[PDB]
Amino acid sequence: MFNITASSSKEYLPDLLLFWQNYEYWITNIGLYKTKQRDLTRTPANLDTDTEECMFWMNYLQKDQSFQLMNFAMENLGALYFGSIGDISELYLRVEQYWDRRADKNHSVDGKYWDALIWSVFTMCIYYMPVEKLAEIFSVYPLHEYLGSNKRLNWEDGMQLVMCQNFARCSLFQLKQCDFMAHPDIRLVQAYLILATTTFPYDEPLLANSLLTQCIHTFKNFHVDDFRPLLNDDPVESIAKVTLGRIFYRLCGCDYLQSGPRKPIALHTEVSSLLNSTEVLYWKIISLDRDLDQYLNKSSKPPLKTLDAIRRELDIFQYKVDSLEEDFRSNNSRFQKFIALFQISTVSWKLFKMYLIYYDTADSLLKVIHYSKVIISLIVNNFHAKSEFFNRHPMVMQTITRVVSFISFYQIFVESAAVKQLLVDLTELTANLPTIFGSKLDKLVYLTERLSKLKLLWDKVQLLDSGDSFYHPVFKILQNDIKIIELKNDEMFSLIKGLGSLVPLNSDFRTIVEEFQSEYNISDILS
Amino acid sequence: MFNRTTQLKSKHPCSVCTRRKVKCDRMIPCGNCRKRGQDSECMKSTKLITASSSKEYLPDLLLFWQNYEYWITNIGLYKTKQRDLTRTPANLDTDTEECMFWMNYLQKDQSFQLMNFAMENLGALYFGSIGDISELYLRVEQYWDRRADKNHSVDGKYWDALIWSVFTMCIYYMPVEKLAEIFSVYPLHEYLGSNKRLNWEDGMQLVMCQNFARCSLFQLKQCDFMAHPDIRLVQAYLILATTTFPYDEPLLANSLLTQCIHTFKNFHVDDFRPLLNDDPVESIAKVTLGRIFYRLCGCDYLQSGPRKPIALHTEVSSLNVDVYREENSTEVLYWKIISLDRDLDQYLNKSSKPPLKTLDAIRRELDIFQYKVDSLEEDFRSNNSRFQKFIALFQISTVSWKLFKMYLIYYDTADSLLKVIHYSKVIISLIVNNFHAKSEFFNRHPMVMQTITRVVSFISFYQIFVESAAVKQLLVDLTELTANLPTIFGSKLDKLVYLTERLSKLKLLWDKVQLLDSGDSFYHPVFKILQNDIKIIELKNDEMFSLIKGLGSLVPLNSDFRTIVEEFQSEYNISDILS
Amino acid sequence: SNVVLVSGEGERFTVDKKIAERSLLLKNYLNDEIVMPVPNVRSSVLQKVIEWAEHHRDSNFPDEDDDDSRKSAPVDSWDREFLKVDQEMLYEIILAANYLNIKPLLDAGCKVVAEMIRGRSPEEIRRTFNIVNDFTPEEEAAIRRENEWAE
Ligand SMILES: [Zn+2]
Ligand SMILES: [Zn+2]
Repeated sequence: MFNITASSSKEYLPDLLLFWQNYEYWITNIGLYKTKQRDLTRTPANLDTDTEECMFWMNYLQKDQSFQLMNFAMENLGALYFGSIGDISELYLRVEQYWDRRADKNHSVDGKYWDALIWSVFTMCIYYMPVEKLAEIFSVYPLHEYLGSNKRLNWEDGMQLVMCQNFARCSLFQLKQCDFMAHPDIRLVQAYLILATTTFPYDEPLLANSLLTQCIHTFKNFHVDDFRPLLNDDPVESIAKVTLGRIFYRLCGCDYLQSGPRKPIALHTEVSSLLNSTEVLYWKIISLDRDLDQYLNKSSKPPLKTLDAIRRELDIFQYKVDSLEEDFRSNNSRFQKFIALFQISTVSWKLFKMYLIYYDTADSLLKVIHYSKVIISLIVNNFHAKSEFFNRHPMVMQTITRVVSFISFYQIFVESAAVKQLLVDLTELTANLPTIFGSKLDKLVYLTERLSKLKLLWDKVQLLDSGDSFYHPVFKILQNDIKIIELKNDEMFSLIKGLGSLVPLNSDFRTIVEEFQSEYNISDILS
Repeated sequence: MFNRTTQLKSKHPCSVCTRRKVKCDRMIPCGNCRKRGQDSECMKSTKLITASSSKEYLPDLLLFWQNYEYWITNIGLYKTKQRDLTRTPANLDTDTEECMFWMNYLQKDQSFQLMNFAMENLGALYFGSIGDISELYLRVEQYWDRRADKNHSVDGKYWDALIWSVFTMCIYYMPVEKLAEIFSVYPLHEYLGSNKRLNWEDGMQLVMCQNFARCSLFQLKQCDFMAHPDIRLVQAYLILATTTFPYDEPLLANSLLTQCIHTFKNFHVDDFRPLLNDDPVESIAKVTLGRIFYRLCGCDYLQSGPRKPIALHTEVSSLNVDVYREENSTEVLYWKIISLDRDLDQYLNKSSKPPLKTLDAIRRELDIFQYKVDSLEEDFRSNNSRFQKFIALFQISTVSWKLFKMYLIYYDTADSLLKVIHYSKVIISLIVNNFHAKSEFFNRHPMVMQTITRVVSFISFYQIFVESAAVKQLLVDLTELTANLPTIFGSKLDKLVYLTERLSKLKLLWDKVQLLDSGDSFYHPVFKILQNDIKIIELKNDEMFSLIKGLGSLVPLNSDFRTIVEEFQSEYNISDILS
Repeated sequence: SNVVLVSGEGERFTVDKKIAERSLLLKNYLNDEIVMPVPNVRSSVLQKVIEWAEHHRDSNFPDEDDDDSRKSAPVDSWDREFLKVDQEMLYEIILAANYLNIKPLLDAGCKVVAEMIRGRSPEEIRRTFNIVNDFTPEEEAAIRRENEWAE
């Protein structure tokens, strides 16, 4: 963060924005979403629990409710399942079949694969449905009869998330009934790409990395490299290879979105960088974001040629996103254009943030404030147009996390009025994000509150210097926030606990640091 | 499986093919001039007419053997599992009432006698995976203390799955005489419902071994091991890989191995040398992790194929690699002898010849590992030292056989057929030497099934085309040995006997139909049947049809020698080795 | 303490065990008297190999991986007087040392052939010009026309 008497210089700012490029990664990428601290001696384990739970949550959903879910997905969620399963009109027959052999006792692997796929689709339906449509279809009372929770809470205060997580667990339990590890098939990859459009990769991040590893194992089992149709092939096989192409691009998207220390086996590294036709656009924007955010963990700063080439490609894909037609009647196309425009605004914000950090280019802070206002004007627009389920997509939690964390970090050190009004807008928007994110929204509010209280400590404590480095308690607290979470992401102690009888044994500056860390601990963004 | 390819090739292209400006099949005289009947107009440079009294199809037929070995005896016999998903059942109500019997069937003193058998005999197998087993007696005590409980932790169920994998390894390697002293057979027959006269040597030890392996996997499923990656998963799979579990369930073992790669690489420890700034517990932890790494690389290479795309072995033993020659030779000696085997068996499906400098380097490392296995301690009061000696000696005999097989095939050097016969007799004399008492279970390790498969398939292939006496006596000896292999291999042993019988009937077909000379190539129904076996099993290993069946209601729409080929393929089908 | 080297013709040669561990293929065969087949080597050639191993019981040879200690090693006086034999039987001694994996006999028996390839007259390098073909007759005529001016 920094590289005795006092001073008031600005040497710490170019060495501190480069520290933000490490802090953004190790907090807001890994420690907030991709770190699940676990204790195996405390965690329960039986199949006498998840069997009856899945029995209840499958006997709870009825036949008339499921087709209403599927109609909601057909009308409103067309931008999500098309990369995974294509057309959902083909899947009505499989829902009909699941209600045909629901009462049978001798199932097959193929049938339970279609059941797991449609229960992943049902999870996607429950996750993206507004509460006004969800309260009409379902009833809250048998769920409080079974779970034992108090009956005073409706869907809006954290009950839709419980049913979403339990339907995701039902899809995973039907995959376990498939014995999917003994039978690799594309329904595993499709059901996981449907489940990855929810907060399932952030509720169970170590399970989602194992499912993604099984999807990489299942996909590469087919050994299909090129997805272009050959003239000599059967025209069923060519459509099948186009289907694997549009599944492969979505799978590389999720493969990038789950990148971390707990996901070592990769697939997105085997796609070359750029340095239907709306599905490839999403992968182009995600690959450009992959080109940007690879500089977080590494220390080698990017060249200006790289950032300029990303800027020209950003303008090209900005024109391609702005050239997308949209119908205000067809809600699928509105959600499609929202996804494309929000992704390209996220990549634009990250690009001009890297301009501001790595080079301190003039008129780059104005670009960061401008694209942050563009992200706000994309999210606040959904509350006015009865499309509030647009703000449930997992990209708007990651992007708002990065944006409010950087604006809080920049408001700590560099004072500005536009940045302060932008921080007030980000705080109100983070308070106005949907409750389907659950605990991650509370942890983002806690992290924004912690970086706001750290501004007071930067104000009330004078910066010192030793002639070459700048000592301040805020700097040491920001060092230790990375040190603690890198300790939590160290699998050496779990290795020692796994091997057996090997047991692990382990001025006013330091006082201010320890009192702040005892009051605002960084281990409260963990679960 | 057919070109001309005669002995005594010419140096320059002939005068006729330069007169005509075409390619030259650079033989003496040619394949391209013998096609047109211009034999005498090409010989006239020196000596002339030389005597090509050999069998010319043999070099490009051995180069075909290099592909036939890979597609039959490696992939199609062991690593191919034909499954229709519309007919395979799928329910977890089956294993909760099946594996519950196998967990209530094993008693306490029976399990401690299994653990005593492992401690006294099988030390060459678990000590790579789990280390010393006196630490694991406490875990068996904790399993029988926590047996009657209701709320099991994940940490306890990992030790339960690990010791049930150890019990699977015990049941697989226990002799039938020691097995009958421990287990009764009649409640097991009352549960399974079969013939009462079906004692352990008749095929029930394999059933109990497979069901104990399925119980270890069932307790791993009760761990929910995908949500909780832990090194005990990798240890339990390395114990289960010492049996015929990766050949009974060759697609379940690949997914478990992929999860073991994901679990291992989650620790992000690439260098296993303990640093100077380490906890002394962390140093021993990294030493144990380094042993588990090379055991996992061995079990990771031994399942390589088209149905296992995610690999772990990324280091080379000769000449971008990461992790080799930094580790002390205690159990990398099992990897260094397999990494020396990977260098040979990478040229099976590859259509290029290995360079002879590589083969000479491999021969030098063969001599070095011969002296290194001769430089081992001989604990005469320990039975697992002789089993470690047999493993590390049978592997170097296997790699020696494969090295001189590739010398015979690709280059035909000095007495390389006699070296193939010599190391085949060394493999026989290592397996027949274990037919004595106190070491009969040494012949149950899956490397002897793989090695005897490769050796008897190459000798049965070479007996078809080359009439000899040493090769024929060697084939009689390996037929007797394949008849005398342990019955715990079971279906793979019966399929190996079927493949040897198919090659013998193909030899009988070779001595019947006259070989059709065609100038530059030959033609025979034996050649076409051997061409078609690879095409059939490559068709069975094409997952495009399961892909089309997965993506929806899509349905895939797709002379004199032909009668002989179709009647032999209808009589002796190559699809009878898949099941 | 004795092994038997069965030749290709069927004769049994009882050799002392420490002397016969000069062969790397036999010393690895002993991990299983102890008889072993040597299928291609005649009785006389195997007798020569065994006499060579009898003399070099206490000798010290290079480490089989040497750059100059193996190439620039001169032959012994016994090795040069020992290999004043027929040429085809010399090559069969080399084949016997190649099969039995005796690297120093495949060294000292194989420097003699190297001393016979060099050290020969240019007259019978001129004579043995295309005894194996190696050249088109147009190129043979061009070569013989190129150096015709000398003789
Ligand atoms: Zn020619
Ligand atoms: Zn010719």
